[PDB]
Order: sequence, then C-alpha cells, then structure tokens
Amino acid sequence: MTAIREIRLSEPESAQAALLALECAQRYAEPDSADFLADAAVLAHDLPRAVRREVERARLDDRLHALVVRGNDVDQDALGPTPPHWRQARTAASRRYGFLLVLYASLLGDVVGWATQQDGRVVTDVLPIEGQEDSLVSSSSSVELGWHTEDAFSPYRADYVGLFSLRNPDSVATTVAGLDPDLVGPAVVDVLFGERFHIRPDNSHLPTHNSGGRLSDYFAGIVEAVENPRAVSILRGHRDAPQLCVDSDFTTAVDGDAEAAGALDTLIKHLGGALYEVVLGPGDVAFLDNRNVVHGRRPFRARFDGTDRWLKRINVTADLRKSRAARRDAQARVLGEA
Amino acid sequence: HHHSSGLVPRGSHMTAIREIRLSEPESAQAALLALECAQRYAEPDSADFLADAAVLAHDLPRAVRREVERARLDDRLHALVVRGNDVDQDALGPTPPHWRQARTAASRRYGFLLVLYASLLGDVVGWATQQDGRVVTDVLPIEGQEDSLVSSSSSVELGWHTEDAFSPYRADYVGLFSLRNPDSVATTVAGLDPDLVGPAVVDVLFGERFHIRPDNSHLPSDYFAGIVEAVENPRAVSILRGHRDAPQLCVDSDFTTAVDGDAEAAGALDTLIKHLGGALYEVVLGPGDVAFLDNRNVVHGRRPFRARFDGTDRWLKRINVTADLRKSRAARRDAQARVLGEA
Ligand SMILES: O=C(O)CCC(=O)C(=O)O
Ligand SMILES: [Fe+3]
Repeated sequence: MTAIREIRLSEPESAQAALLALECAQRYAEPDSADFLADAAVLAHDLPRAVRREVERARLDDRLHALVVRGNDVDQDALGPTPPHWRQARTAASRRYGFLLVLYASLLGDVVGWATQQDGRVVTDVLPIEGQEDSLVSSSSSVELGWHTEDAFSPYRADYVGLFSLRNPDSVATTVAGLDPDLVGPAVVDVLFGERFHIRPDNSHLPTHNSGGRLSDYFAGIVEAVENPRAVSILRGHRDAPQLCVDSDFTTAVDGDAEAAGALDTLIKHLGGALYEVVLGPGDVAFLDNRNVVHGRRPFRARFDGTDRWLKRINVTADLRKSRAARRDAQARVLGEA
Repeated sequence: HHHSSGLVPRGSHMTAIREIRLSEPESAQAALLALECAQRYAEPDSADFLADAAVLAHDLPRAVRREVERARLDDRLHALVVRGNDVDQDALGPTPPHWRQARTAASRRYGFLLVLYASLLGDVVGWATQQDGRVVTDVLPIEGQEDSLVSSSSSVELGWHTEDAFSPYRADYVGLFSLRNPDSVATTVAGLDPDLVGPAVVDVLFGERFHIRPDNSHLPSDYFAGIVEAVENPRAVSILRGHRDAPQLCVDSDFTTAVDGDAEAAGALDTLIKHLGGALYEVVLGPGDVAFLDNRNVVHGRRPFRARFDGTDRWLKRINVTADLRKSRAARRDAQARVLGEA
C-alpha cells in the first residue's frame, strides 16, 4: 500500500544533498572513515527537511518494503568508467556517492560491514565481474541474483539494505517480495514460526570473494555456520506483522521434518512469483526493510566496457549495541572482527 | 552561562558521566522548540507528535546533538547529563499530590522537551501497567506511599535495579527531566567494574543460571500470560551479556535468585549484589537538568528523603527509550503505539 515509499527530490533538494556529501568528501578520507562514521548521524540532520520527514515515516512503518529517494545528482562524466572489480571500486570520483549513501543510511540507524564481505568495507560495490556472470553473488549478471534476506544466517543481519544506483543504463530491476501470511495459510505460517530450518551464509562470505591476504580467522564464524547451522525459524514477532528471514539458495528444513521441508517448498514457489521489480536509475537510493522483504536482481548482459550497472551498498542496524560481541571495539562497525 | 561539556569518571569508569552544560542561547533554543511543539501537537506522547519527534529533535542545538550522539555510541556510559534547561517555577505551579493529577497544561512543555532529547537516543516507549501507559510519566512523592517500593516513595530507599530487569523489552535508556529538587535528592547509580570482581564470579554471571521476576507493578492476554509465566515458571537467564570487554548488566536487587540447586550461582549473585551496593554513587538533577541512564550498563535507585507534601516536593518527568522499537512489536497494539503490553 505504502509498502514502497518514494520521495522524488526537487532540483534544490538534490543540490543541497550533493553539497552536504561534497562537504563530507572535503573533510574526511573515506565514506567509512571512523571520524566520519562518529559524526555521520548528526551530519545527516542537515539533509533536506522534506527528505528527513519521509525517511522517518519509512523508519517507523513496520510494513515497509522499501524507501526510494529518486533524483540525487550523479555526474556521469566525472564518475568515469565502472571498475572491473569491487577491489578497484573505491575510486576518488565515487567517494561523494559513498558519503551521501552513509548520510541517508544514518537517518535509519547505524552502518555496519562484515569481516567476510569485500574485505570488511562498510560501503560496498555491486558491479558485474567478468568470470562471475553465473555466480550466486551480487557481481553476477547472466544468472539472476536469487532472492534472499541479507545475511539471513546471522543474528546480526541488517535491519535495512541501502543501494545507491550510480548507473543502470539498461534499467536492470532490483526484485522485492514480502510474505502475506493470509495467502500461504495459517497452517504453513505456524511451521515457519518453528525453529525447524537451517540457513547458511551465502557465497559472498567465502574467502573466494575476499582478498587473499585476509586473516583466515575472519572466516572461522562463516565456516562454523556452513558446517553446523543452528535450528532457526523463517518467521518471528507479531502475527499481524511477522518478520521474514530466508535465503532461496541457502535455506533447508532440518532433515526428517517433511512438514518443515513442505512449508519451505511452498514459501519458495510463492515468493518467486510474488517478486516485483524496482528499477534504481542513476541517483536513485533504496533502503529495503530486511525484516520484511527478500530481494534480488534480474538477469542482465554486462558489456564489460566501463559502462556497466554500478551501485554502492550499505548494511544498516537499528541497534549497533546488540552486535558488540561480534565487533572489535565500541566504534568499530565490522561484524566478525571480535 | 557559556556552553561546556566533559567526562566525569567514577572509579575505573572514565566516561561514566558525560555532562553537557547549555549556554543561555542553547537553553532558550531548546525551550522555544519545546513550546512550539506544545502549540502544534496534542500531547508529548500523542501519535501526531511521536511520528515527527525524531526529526523535530534535529532542531535542538547542534553542539548538544554532537555530544548526545557521542553518548549514544559510548557502550561504557553510565549517565548522560544535560544541565541548564529553562524551568519557569512560577508558571509551573505546585508539585501535584499524585501522578494521576500530574499531566498538567503548565508542565506540557517539559514533557515535550524530554521526548525531543530522548528521540536523539532512540524511540520512547511506556508500559500498560505503569501510570496508565503514559510514555511521559511523573516521579513525585505520594502521601501514604512514603514506605512504598515504587518511584512515589520518600522515607524509604527505592531498592536498586536494572529498569524492568525481567523483560526482553526493558529500556536501553531511562530519561529524567528535573522540574524542581529543592533538597538536592539523588538517583543512585552503579555499574560493574570487572577489575574489582573475581573472574570466576564474572564467568558464572554470564551463565543462564538466574531467575529475574517482574515487580508486582507488572501483572494485571498473550502478553500477560507471559508475565504470569515470568513469575511462576521464570526462564533461566544470564546477568551479564555480550562482549567480555563491554558486558551488559541486568539484575534486580529484590527480584533476582539463582536457579534451584545452583549454590555456585547463588554465591556469584550475592557477590555481585554486595559489589554494586558498595559501588553506588549519586546523580543530583537541579531544575532543568536532564539525565539518560544507560539501562544496559547501570542499576539505579533512590536514597531516603523527607517529602513535605505542600506542593514544593521534588518532581521529575520520566521516560523509557529503546534503541530498537521494532523488536517489541509483538507486545504493542499497532506499528506506532508505544505502550508495552497494550496488546
Ligand atoms: O543489484 C541489485 O539490485 C541488488 C544487489 C543486492 O541484493 C545485494 O548486493 O545485496
Ligand atoms: Fe542483497
């Protein structure tokens, strides 16, 4: 209904947001520099008032699918070519969009990264990588990004996933679905509320999607969660507004629970059909409510000529304090550094 | 009457107290925002105001917002104290004789300001079983409840505790806005210094070896069934939680016991009760002073004091703040409602 909340920036609101981002770029080294992240929540208060009003309505809407902020300024000429790999995507020209993504995000909560994702960067990159066309990770193209709750396996999974589209010349859709409980059956719902499923870390948490020199110890937690998954529910909270936690490629029923394996089969067919498209054009920022929706990305053909689709991505928590056991120190934002 | 802020240590807790002193212009700016809110919105906890409160709070003085944000992310904070807000004592009128008479037109602006400060730290919540589910509550002495074990006490020690220690929906912060305090009556505060306790005791306190039962406050429904089960069939819980370097504390000096037959846990618990009792210090809020206690880090209580019941007694506005409103949705009526156990 209001499941998708959209704000289209006026030209002045777009210009004001860009100016704030560019002041941040002048002051701080990286969009996830510790001194910037300490200051971000209060810097975000200087974003346009009309934007702050609508973000706050989104934040307290427990039936949100996504907040979409359209029409941020992106200078395509100044940005330069789409990097061929996330490792090379921390470009001088792309800093300003990282800073703006963190400012928007800091209206919804606190930004976090993962020790086991893109070398523990808090601002990450989504771009097609040659040789990953058919992979199950966000650098895919030819094969759909299978729908998932972000970091479904983890009790420290984000409350919001933020995406800042820098470029999307072929209008490739982000896919989104919620679960209408009164639509699969209060029978299947009860089975999904039961701690009767295994959810494993997706392939982006593997050493193979990180730099080779990363501490083996960062991946201890990921390997444990692959080998010995905890028995967990797919639904939780109030029955009038249950939260969703499932990954289409990394969820199984606990072996010998055909009632569970039956409900999961049913959920996977349902959500696959229910998946709807949101197209993020250049300058469009989305925050997906990761408690309410699964998301993915349509298949596309990458041209690998520097013109390809490029997003900046961020994880947002409503409650940074709750993850302190998994972080190095109070201010550190990288889950699994502890 | 210049802006200042700093860190006041207590024992080995180097950032225990974060103190902010408003300049006259910062005081006036906060007061004008609160007064504008009181003109535009029904109540300090009406749906119209709470939907906007987190954004209206961005209009508080910038220097105060930066220092509050530093407090919010300080996982070793005991108390954030903001001193020097305007209270017009003449216009406020006498301290009401009961909380049921305390939601006065004259005191609205102080409820609004408490919610604005609170909304810099998180989202305000109340409890169906406390002061009729009001989010902005009143702390004042009630004639005939001098010997009481609730915040309306005076002659008797309010025994110290984590706020709502039994509950998974317990506040992350307890906020207090002092309207008057002529006799400088204190809130007592204590955190755990792991350096003053045997590591073996600390190891036991991290164990799920304890029962934390609700005060009789709670108790009257799927919510209230959970309260009865919390008294009769209490879950086994830990007292310390999270990172060894920055553990959260959850204990109630009157309502915590070790699990049946766990003498070692009974020993660790009473070692902790003696430690916190010995480590208690005091925070006094003068008129216009606001405090947020980090309920994840400290227990709090109150010393004996002498109430006059003549309209001059100590009066605070009080609020519960959560870092994560969404996690309590099963215990609230609808998305925007802030009253725990209202559904
Ligand atoms: O490319 C997209 O639109 C989605 C990316 C994504 O889901 C992700 O990287 O987590
Ligand atoms: Fe994703």
